[PDB]
Amino acid sequence: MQTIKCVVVGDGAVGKTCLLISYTTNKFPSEYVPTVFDNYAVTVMIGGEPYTLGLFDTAGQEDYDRLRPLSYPQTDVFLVCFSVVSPSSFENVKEKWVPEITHHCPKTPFLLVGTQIDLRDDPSTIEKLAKNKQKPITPETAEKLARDLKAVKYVECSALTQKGLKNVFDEAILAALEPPEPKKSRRS
Amino acid sequence: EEEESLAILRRHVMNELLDTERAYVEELLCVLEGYAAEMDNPLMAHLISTGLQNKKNILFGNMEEIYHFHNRIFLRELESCIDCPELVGRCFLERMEEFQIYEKYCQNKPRSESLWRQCSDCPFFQECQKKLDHKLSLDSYLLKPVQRITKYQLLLKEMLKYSKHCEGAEDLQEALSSILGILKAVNDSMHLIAITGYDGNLGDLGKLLMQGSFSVWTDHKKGELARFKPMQRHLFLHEKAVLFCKKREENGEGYEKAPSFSYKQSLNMTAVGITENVKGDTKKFEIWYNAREEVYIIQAPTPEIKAAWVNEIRKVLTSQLQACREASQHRALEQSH
Repeated sequence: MQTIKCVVVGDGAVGKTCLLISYTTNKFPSEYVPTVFDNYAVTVMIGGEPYTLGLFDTAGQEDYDRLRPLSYPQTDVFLVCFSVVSPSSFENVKEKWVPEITHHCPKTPFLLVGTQIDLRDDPSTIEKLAKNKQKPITPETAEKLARDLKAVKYVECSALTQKGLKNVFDEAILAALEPPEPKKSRRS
Repeated sequence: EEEESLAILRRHVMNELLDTERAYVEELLCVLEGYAAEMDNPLMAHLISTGLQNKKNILFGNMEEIYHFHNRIFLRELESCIDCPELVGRCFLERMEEFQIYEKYCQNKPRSESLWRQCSDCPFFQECQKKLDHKLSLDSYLLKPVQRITKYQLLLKEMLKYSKHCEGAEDLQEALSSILGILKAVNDSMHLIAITGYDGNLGDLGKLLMQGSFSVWTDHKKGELARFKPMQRHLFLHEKAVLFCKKREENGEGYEKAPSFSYKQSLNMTAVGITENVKGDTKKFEIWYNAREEVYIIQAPTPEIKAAWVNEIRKVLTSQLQACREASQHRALEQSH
């Protein structure tokens, strides 16, 4: 049975773990957000055939540049995450994450994933960012970065409301089924 | 009441710590018996050469030792904290040395990977997997230890968050720092073994205190240079010297993606000096040599990294002085005719 290894990378606190929990349990952790997400196997049906979507979290490894890459080998698709209400996590996408997974896995496609979109339109959040002259990242901005970094595409979601959550992973499946081609420039 | 909300949350963290600990232990055993053991099962000897069978220890590193520690010692002790989760920090402090075993495992992981790349197709594995009814490959299980050691600091930080006014908050904080300590040392050491071209024993340099990548400038006394455009170097701060290496960026066949370093030169600590502040950049500092006949302007990626380097260098310069002094007194205590 073919397996699609999907590894989720990105700064700590962008909700990598959170996003995985919500997709696999189809419900958001109300009173306690688990810290741990062990390697998980989701059976998915691709054109009548069964496949294993192997999900991998990287939470807690963000600071160790030598331990972190030990997860990269055999990856079929990367989800590069940044929170749409954290400009720094966004900055780290082009500055740290894409360069790294690109180096280790040249032929491996990756998606740009904006998270916590449910906060994007929240006074307190808008407000907090203002205190540092910052604003939430817009879909347009993110889409531009995705085109520039050669991400297969840009998708965004909310682990809390689950908006676009399912779609993030469908796109990851689609990206993983494409013939092993090197990062090609994107339209749109 | 507040005190009550925090006790609940503390229990949540304790439960997760315990559940994931069991799963971990159980998942290690499951693979040590489901794969590692099968490499000795004659009934399977027809699916595995002797060459592979002899490389079991390269594939699994010290997973068994690690399994032993958690199965016999740790899980037991964590469970002795159910009624008082705040005291779990003491479990960690009481066993800090044992966690050193993760250093060996992580250092050997890339080696195991390289091997796995070649034999992952071997029928032996597809067979063991089927018998185990695993949807994920052995490789994913071999990653577990790496993932587990890097979860403990998250769990501790989470427990400390809901334990500020508890008896044991200090121990929690100490456990958190010690674990962060080990993770740093492990990660630091992975860079050290990637150094190439060092004619000599690296262990003679003493403990590796820090390592990192920096933009370096030279400003040596008139009489490789980086006068205006910085050069890139990876520095290793050891007790007896600072090493300058260059990130080799050549893969070749098999493509060893983890960067390796080429040794360039050493600055003996006994002649090393330091300048804490450089005009125009809070993250720059200087490591000079021989009263400045050699001056390197280092730009750290952040002001915090710069501060950490400076403090570490200063501790080394301070110990060097104390040591040098205790030496002269044992020499001067020769005033006995």
